[PDB]
Amino acid sequence: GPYEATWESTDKHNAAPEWYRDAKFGVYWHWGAFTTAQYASEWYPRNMYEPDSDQRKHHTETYGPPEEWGYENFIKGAKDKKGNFVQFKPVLKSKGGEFDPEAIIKIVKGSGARFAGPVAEHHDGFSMWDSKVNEWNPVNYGPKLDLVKLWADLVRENDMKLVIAMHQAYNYNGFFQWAPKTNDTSLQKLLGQLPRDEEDQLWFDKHREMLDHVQPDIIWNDFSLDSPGECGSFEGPCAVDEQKRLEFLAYYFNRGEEWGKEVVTTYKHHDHGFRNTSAVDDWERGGPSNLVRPYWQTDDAISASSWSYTVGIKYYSSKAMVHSLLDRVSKNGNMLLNISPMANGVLPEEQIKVLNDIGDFLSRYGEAVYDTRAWDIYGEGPNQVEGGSFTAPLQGNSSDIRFTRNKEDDVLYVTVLGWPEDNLVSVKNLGSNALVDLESLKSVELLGDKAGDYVKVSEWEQSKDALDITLPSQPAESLAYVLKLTFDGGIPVPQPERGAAVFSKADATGKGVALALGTFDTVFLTEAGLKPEEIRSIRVSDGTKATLFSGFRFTGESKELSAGEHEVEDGSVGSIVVSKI
Ligand SMILES: *[C@@H]1O[C@H](CO)[C@@H](O[C@@H]2O[C@H](CO)[C@@H](O[C@@H]3O[C@H](CO[C@H]4O[C@H](CO)[C@@H](O)[C@H](O)[C@@H]4O)[C@@H](O)[C@H](O[C@H]4O[C@H](CO)[C@@H](O)[C@H](O)[C@@H]4O[C@H]4O[C@H](CO)[C@@H](O)[C@H](O)[C@@H]4O[C@H]4O[C@H](CO)[C@@H](O)[C@H](O)[C@@H]4O)[C@@H]3O)[C@H](O)[C@H]2NC(C)=O)[C@H](O)[C@H]1NC(C)=O
Ligand SMILES: *[C@@H]1O[C@H](CO)[C@@H](O[C@@H]2O[C@H](CO)[C@@H](O[C@@H]3O[C@H](CO)[C@@H](O)[C@H](O[C@H]4O[C@H](CO)[C@@H](O)[C@H](O)[C@@H]4O[C@H]4O[C@H](CO)[C@@H](O)[C@H](O)[C@@H]4O[C@H]4O[C@H](CO)[C@@H](O)[C@H](O)[C@@H]4O)[C@@H]3O)[C@H](O)[C@H]2NC(C)=O)[C@H](O)[C@H]1NC(C)=O
Ligand SMILES: *[C@@H]1O[C@H](CO)[C@@H](O)[C@H](O)[C@H]1NC(C)=O
Ligand SMILES: *[C@@H]1O[C@H](CO)[C@@H](O)[C@H](O)[C@H]1NC(C)=O
Ligand code: NA
Repeated sequence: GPYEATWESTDKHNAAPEWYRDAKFGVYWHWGAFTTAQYASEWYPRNMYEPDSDQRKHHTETYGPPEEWGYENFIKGAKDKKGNFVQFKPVLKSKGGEFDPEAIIKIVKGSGARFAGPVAEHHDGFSMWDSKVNEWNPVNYGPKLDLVKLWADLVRENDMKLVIAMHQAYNYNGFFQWAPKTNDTSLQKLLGQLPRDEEDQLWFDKHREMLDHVQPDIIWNDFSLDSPGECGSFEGPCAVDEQKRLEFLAYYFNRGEEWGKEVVTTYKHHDHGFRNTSAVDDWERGGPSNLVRPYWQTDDAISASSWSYTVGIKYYSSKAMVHSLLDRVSKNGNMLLNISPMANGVLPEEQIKVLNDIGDFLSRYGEAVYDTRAWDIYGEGPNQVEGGSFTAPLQGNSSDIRFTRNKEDDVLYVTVLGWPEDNLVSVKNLGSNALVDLESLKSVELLGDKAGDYVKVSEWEQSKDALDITLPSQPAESLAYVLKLTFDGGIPVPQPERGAAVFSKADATGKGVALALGTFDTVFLTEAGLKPEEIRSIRVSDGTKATLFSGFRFTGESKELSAGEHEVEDGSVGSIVVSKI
């Protein structure tokens, strides 16, 4: 194929194709031999060995000292301290068991997911397809099933794109640091104890074999691709050999071409292992606090605990999952939601309810979500994501709105995260302070009880503070409500309270992009719809300054502009920093 194992060659791959930007919502599942103990988290295989840990205590009391009853026993099977046989060994419903993958995929489809799939290999060294390069797999041991193939075939049968999650870098970069050393070369492969060159080759060989086996539309990667300092006390680079990363990218992108498919690979945002030229950044739980470009995604989980099922696990609400999805989508990302089947393969009813409720929202209000794109301002209101460390998912109310818009850029969806008791929705960024002319606002409609229903909104006034919209009779109850605002000739460009707006014509008219406080490089401005060479004017808000750079990313000649309107020379700007005075 055309791709070579170099950064320059693989940079040319289109990171986020249109189908992926259209998709918005997907589902995957942390289910595997790491679930067998149903204790603590999916990191149980690592922590069962940790000195003085609660997981080691539990393991020692339940199974045996981890030096005698090692993690491999969950895969190969062994009796616990009370004499019960323990093994990851799901039994198909068609064979009289409880594992019903077909039912689970129907539930996932019903949730409105447009991409779905398994964790194919976590950190624990267990490849869940029929693997020749890794004997530690569920065809050789346990259920005698190619779980990844089973899932993939069902995902395709149900008209969803296939995502496969792979976490096999941390396996040999410290996950198993507390496991006993072994001279058994098979056990070394499970526990990441092979020579590092062999481990680096195996990282690639696992990817290669898996992706040829099931032809994934998305390959999702966890950390330790190149994330120095992130592997705790283990002495090592917290990384995969650079050559092997490049060989993976070229191999996958070449197979995509061969298959006639636009494929995607993701990596953790903070990780340096891939580049945002050809791979999609995957943000930490909660996502970014702001609207980020280029297109990105984030993972989340129903569980209020672990990513893998544990006894006593608690869950978040349907409302929080839906409001979180809206928030991510408004900020120019997708949300990949993790679910957590029990070790026997059963999906708990609380999780099914959440998925049903998300699907009930998306089947009704999908117009405001699927196939849309971010506006230049993601939303308004008091309830926000802080970013950084996660605590609990976003839950908004009638005070909060999130924006999305259509591809034609003449329809703005205003989604309010609760029913206003005062029957009023006030959109600040469409008020007069926002310097917005509403002459072109042709209609305002409330989306109704079923998709394709619209209830006309008759009364609205534009104040200084906001477009003040009076709502009609409340439709059937839902977790959020959607207003559809149709303009002729395009949505107006708002002036942020503190911020700026750039324009393609010299007098603050034409195509434009609103900017918050922050840093906006050539990629940002281009994706937002105005290549910076085409900027010919800028309006800087009161209390704000803008610094223009000739360079792509805040280098080169610079110029500072205070509050007001300014003309810009064609081709003079590459990037912009917008700051509070
Ligand atoms: C996708 O991946 C790519 C590749 O990894 C990512 O690209 C990286 O992006 C980084 C963030 O933009 C960028 O880093 C910036 O580089 C600037 C240029 O650096 C080079 O030139 C300077 C000058 O010769 C050298 O000193 C420097 O060593 C480099 O060689 C730096 O100037 C940037 O530093 C400033 O910003 C950071 C915040 O990011 C601050 O911590 C830092 O203190 C600097 O602060 C000033 O400028 C910023 C404007 O960015 C202001 O916000 C801030 O208030 C500071 O203001 C003072 O100075 C400015 C003049 O600079 C002045 O006008 C102002 O009034 C203040 O006095 C920063 O380090 C990487 O270079 C870039 N890497 C590559 C390979 O391209 C990309 O982000 C990824 N995309 C996404 C979406 O994640
Ligand atoms: C005090 O403050 C100062 C100033 O802030 C600190 O200095 C900074 O220190 C950084 C860390 O050393 C330094 O970054 C390094 O810069 C070099 C030169 O550009 C760069 O090569 C380094 O990148 C490698 O190493 C990091 C791990 O730190 C990896 O994440 C990265 O992938 C690179 O790994 C490659 O090189 C390694 C050898 O260095 C190999 O071991 C590794 O396998 C890998 O090799 C492959 O890739 C190569 C291409 O990347 C390829 O050629 C090769 O063949 C292989 O394929 C790292 O970024 C900053 O430059 C430095 N800043 C300044 C201004 O000096 C200092 O740390 C502070 N002190 C303390 C105590 O904190
Ligand atoms: C593993 O092999 C090495 C190399 O021969 C040897 O030094 C070590 O003692 C062996 N481990 C055990 C537990 O015997
Ligand atoms: C919505 O949330 C905000 C922020 O917590 C709060 O100020 C407001 O009173 C809430 N509205 C209702 C109706 O509870
Ligand atoms: Na690209």
